[PDB]
Amino acid sequence: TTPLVHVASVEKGRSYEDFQKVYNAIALKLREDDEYDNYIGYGPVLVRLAWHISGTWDKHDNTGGSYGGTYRFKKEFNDPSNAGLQNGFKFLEPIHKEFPWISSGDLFSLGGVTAVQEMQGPKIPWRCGRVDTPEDTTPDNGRLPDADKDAGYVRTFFQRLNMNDREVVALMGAHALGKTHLKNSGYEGPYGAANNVFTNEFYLNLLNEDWKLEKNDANNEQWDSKSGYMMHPTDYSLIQDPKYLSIVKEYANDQDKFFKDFSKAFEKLLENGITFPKDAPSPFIFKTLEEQGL
Amino acid sequence: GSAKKGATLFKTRCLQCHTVEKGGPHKVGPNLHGIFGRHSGQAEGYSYTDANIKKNVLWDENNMSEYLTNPKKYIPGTKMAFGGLKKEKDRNDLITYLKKACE
Ligand code: HEM
Ligand code: HEM
Repeated sequence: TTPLVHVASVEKGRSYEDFQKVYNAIALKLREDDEYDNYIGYGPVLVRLAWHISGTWDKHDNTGGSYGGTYRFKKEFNDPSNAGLQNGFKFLEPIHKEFPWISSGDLFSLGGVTAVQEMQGPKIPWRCGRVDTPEDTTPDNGRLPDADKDAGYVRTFFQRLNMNDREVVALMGAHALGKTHLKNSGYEGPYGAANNVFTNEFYLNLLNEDWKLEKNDANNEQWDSKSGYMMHPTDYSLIQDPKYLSIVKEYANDQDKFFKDFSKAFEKLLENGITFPKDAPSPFIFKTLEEQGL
Repeated sequence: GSAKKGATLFKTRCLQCHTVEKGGPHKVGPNLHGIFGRHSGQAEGYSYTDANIKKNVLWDENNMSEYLTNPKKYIPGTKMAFGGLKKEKDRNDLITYLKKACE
């Protein structure tokens, strides 16, 4: 039978500075369209978009992932767990016209990396060479996690993504960005105080704030805080589990380690299912707009 | 500036931390009542950071624009996790809104 091997072919005649022009184009529009989602910005939605495309991977048959970038097709475009990601898609649509040489897999992945760095997050090395694939390789619906589950569902789903407990608790710290939307997923409320600033508040307000299991306007049960915060069940289960809590408390008292652990885990997340040759260059580390004088 | 659009900016990018009223809610950030002369911070039991306490700076219109353009650049090590008002039109719209609610 053998599994699928997705080899990474770098774009013909494309250097580090060429992808840096795509980063700057993304990072600038993040600054221009500042009023989106009540002045949250496209920052958070571009991170979630990057994860969902990398979350369809399955290490058992090497299907899905960010390699093919098959989000252009209507199959995985209208998944019930993908509602609201169209805004990040049409956010990158004019950018894909400005640089028609880039692959959709690289654009979708670069958008999430760009958002984390521009939201004052850790630098995330990034590789190129993702290739576009036809429609018959579009992953089916349901390869993404459910919001109303337990910590056992958390650990079991991320084994399919080949990520241990430390990498999972790291990637969850990104959920302090943005907001849940009733019209999209059935949960309402913001995640944290800084909507578009990458901090370890996800671990702080989870251990410091007081949470009560309330009921929203969609008959769904969510954990609400006394300060206005809210998470979904699959999230709050991290403290119900003792092994996750030992990592939650570590990231809450030491942000520097949460930043270093997030980069490796989030880069691994975006590179899952991609076979790189030995001629491939070192992963790029782009410059943020602030480091470029802006 | 425009004091009516500054109500929108403050409700979307500041109200989840600060409240310009009369009490001392201190949600995440300190209260911003009477921002005319405070230099570094205020003494109300609110645990500030030694970042803004250093080298007292009077809160004037011209220097808060520097603070709201890039917070950590203006004060290295500040606990305020904020992206910044990268535009000057809405930076004048917001500071106009603050000064009217400090009586
Ligand atoms: C938290 C999520 C948050 C936001 C979005 C925000 C935005 C605006 N602020 Fe501020 N702020 C904090 C939180 C937030 N702010 C915190 C915490 C602090 C204290 C940091 C510290 O070093 O102790 C803080 C500070 C200020 C200050 C300085 C006040 C002083 O020095 O005494 C000002 C002027 C201030 C205002 C604003 C405005 C305006 C925001 C957005 C439009 N915050
Ligand atoms: C089991 C794990 C997870 C589940 C079940 C889950 C589920 C959800 C749901 C239901 C939403 C609401 C979307 C909306 O209402 O528009 C959301 C938002 C979001 N997710 Fe996840 N998530 C998980 C982990 C992650 C991870 C690992 C990341 C990034 C690495 C991430 C990034 C985001 C972001 C940034 C948002 C905010 C979107 C917005 O503000 O529009 N999430 N998530």
